[PDB]
Amino acid sequence: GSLIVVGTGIESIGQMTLQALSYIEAASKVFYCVIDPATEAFILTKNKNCVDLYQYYDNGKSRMDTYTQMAELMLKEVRNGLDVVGVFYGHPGVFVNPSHRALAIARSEGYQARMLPGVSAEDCLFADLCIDPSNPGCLTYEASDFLIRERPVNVHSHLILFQVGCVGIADFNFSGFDNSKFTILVDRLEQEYGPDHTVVHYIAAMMPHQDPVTDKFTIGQLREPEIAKRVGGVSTFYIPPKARKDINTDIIRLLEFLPAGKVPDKHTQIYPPNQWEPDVPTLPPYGQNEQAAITRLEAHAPPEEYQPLATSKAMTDVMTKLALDPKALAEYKADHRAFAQSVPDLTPQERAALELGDSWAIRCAMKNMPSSLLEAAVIGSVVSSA
Amino acid sequence: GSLIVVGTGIESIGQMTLQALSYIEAASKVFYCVIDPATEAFILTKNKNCVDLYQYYDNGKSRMDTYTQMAELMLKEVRNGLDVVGVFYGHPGVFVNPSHRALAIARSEGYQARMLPGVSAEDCLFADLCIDPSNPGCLTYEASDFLIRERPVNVHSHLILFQVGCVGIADFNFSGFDNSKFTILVDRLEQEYGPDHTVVHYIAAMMPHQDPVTDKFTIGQLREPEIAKRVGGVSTFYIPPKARKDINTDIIRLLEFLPAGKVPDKHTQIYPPNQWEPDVPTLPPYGQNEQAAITRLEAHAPPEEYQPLATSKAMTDVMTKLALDPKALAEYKADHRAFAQSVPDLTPQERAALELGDSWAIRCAMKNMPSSLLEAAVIGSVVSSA
Ligand SMILES: Nc1ncnc2c1ncn2[C@@H]1O[C@H](CSCC[C@H](N)C(=O)O)[C@@H](O)[C@H]1O
Ligand SMILES: Nc1ncnc2c1ncn2[C@@H]1O[C@H](CSCC[C@H](N)C(=O)O)[C@@H](O)[C@H]1O
Ligand SMILES: [Zn+2]
Ligand SMILES: [Zn+2]
Repeated sequence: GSLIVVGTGIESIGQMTLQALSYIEAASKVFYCVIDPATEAFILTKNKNCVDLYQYYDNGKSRMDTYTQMAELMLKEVRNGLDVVGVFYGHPGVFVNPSHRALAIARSEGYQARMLPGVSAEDCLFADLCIDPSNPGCLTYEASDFLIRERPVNVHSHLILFQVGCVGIADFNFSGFDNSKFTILVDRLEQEYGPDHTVVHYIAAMMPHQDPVTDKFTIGQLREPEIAKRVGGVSTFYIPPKARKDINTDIIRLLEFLPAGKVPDKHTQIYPPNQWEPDVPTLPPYGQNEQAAITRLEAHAPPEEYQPLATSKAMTDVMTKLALDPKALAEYKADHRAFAQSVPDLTPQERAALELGDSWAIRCAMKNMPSSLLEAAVIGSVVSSA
Repeated sequence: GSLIVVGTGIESIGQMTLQALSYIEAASKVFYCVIDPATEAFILTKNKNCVDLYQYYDNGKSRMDTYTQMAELMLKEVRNGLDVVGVFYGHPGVFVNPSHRALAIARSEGYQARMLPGVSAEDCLFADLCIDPSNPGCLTYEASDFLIRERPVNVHSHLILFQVGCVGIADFNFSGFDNSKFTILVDRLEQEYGPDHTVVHYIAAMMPHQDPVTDKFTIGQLREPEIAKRVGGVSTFYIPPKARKDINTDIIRLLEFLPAGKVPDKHTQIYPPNQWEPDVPTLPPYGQNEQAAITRLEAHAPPEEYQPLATSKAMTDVMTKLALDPKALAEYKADHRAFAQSVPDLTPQERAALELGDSWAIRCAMKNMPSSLLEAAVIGSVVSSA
């Protein structure tokens, strides 16, 4: 037996990866927890043997018990010698208890266990809010865990909080959560950021035609019942930096990031600014260096050492096959020589490269195939803090 | 004109989302920065008009200049009235300057600008290391920015560092980076975590048959030239928690997470443990509560209020179409009535639901279609700290 756990992303159907889909298709048995009905419907057309894990939540039932069951249902089948696929919406290991639970148990018992990544709600937040986690660093917490364990804030970096809709709730209810302890989360955020600092209420669109909720509030507004009512089981908070941290220009020098003895402006960031953030000194989009780079584009030719793609249909076909056909990949991994020998239309260099399996060899083969004469010459909580 | 920016994920071809692929296909013009040759080859079969952005890096050329150019090339075409698709490997907004740069400029100039999320190397790290960012919180930094701005560590939460392969390098070289300031990063990590704490050197597999590098070291080992040589342009560091933070059992009480006047054990975590972490008191996989939940599965029936999927082929088809056909989605968004009227085989409830467009209506329609008589009765650095 074996367990593969895959994701579906957040927005229905379209945010599923190609490999997630091919593993769902190849499974003996599929267990899924998805919250968009069209994704569910899609999944059912792809495998004849699926079980909805959502039926294992209940009113007044500890989510922890639900997660134990979701994990055991998959493990039963793995122990029976089946190739099971677990499917969880988003990324299946981001704020999901039973995926990790089932995988760690499977691994302990000596079964093949693999998780494939997906697009998380945080990934969606980056995209819909056009923020880059690198500028100026990103800290992500579960909201109750943030409270429970008094986890430190970082006011100079992005803050993302999941499960703001179920603060201190160990439970479930089909009617939704009664987020009565929400006020405690606001207290903490006010203590850390002040009632006037920005909080974005974020809900990624689940249907392709839907708009994201990207509502800019102040933390103090979260105390108003009309505002607070809208934060539910699919709500995430984004808290922008309160201030930026100075560049340490002496560390700049030590790293020799810039020419010797030079200094950047300590207070200024790179274009673009973060829309959701209070004003920060930011470089203009088209200063001297940018104009120089743009005027230089006219003179541009590809550098000597740049090597363009130079492959064939047959090579492109086999690589595509290895990515999209789990069976063919398992065959290739079991025996590189036999598999490579069977591939149609491969050049002897392509063949040998595939035979070797080395990343260097394959990359070289795909850049060295001559093409011209010249060249040849909504309640989906799947984790709990408790 | 318009700009859509999409990702390809990390592992070749298979980690591309369905929507990324459909937007690449529909584009007038495609600009791409991908580092796996098979993904490049795949992309070229999907659109007839592509430009490789990789040719805009050069030896001794400031990456910032490269990013200015990558962004301007896309913006030129947007200004010409084209529907441009920018493609960046991974998630196109995670540690990527020019995507954000081009989008913010496009938006300022009044063009339609959208980023679609993808699978990041961090998403891959979660999956390959089976860690959950929620336990016990996740902090992500760019490595040079971590140094430059003396960003605080959090020894009780996960730490992820990108671009460990190019510390204090503003530059590029086709032969790879000369990571001479790497030692400065080690100094900081030793200062914060001690020479004996774990660091995982992580490289997600780029080819479907490749294994990830998931090498467990101590921070002190990073000083050895034989170890340090292997950290390159696609290297990420994972630093597990040094210790766990106590539950504050008085905050537990305030949130009424558990029955009144009850207490959990302050020092104990939920199963499973984190493989990469030093020993932590962890609950066993099958204690009393888990066995209770499992024996209870035998008695299990779906709760009264659980509503199984109950839709039709025609509805599933149209929802699938809206997810996978950008043109059909644009048509639907332009006019809900006319589009819904045109859809084959829709039930009048399905029709009206599609006409309304409301998430509630569509979800209700997909759970209320009766099916029985009873029921009817390698150098890819795309960001810089500078
Ligand atoms: N459409 C959506 N928009 C914003 N956040 C969402 C969301 N769906 C789920 N979430 C976040 O995820 C939490 C449930 S945990 C499930 C997360 C999912 N595995 C993922 O990859 O993101 C919610 O409480 C919320 O914080
Ligand atoms: N195969 C791989 N494995 C691990 N980390 C990787 C990787 N490819 C890229 N990275 C990380 O990404 C950095 C370049 S920034 C590009 C990141 C990409 N947009 C993404 O979504 O992840 C590298 O320095 C490294 O830290
Ligand atoms: Zn200044
Ligand atoms: Zn104890």
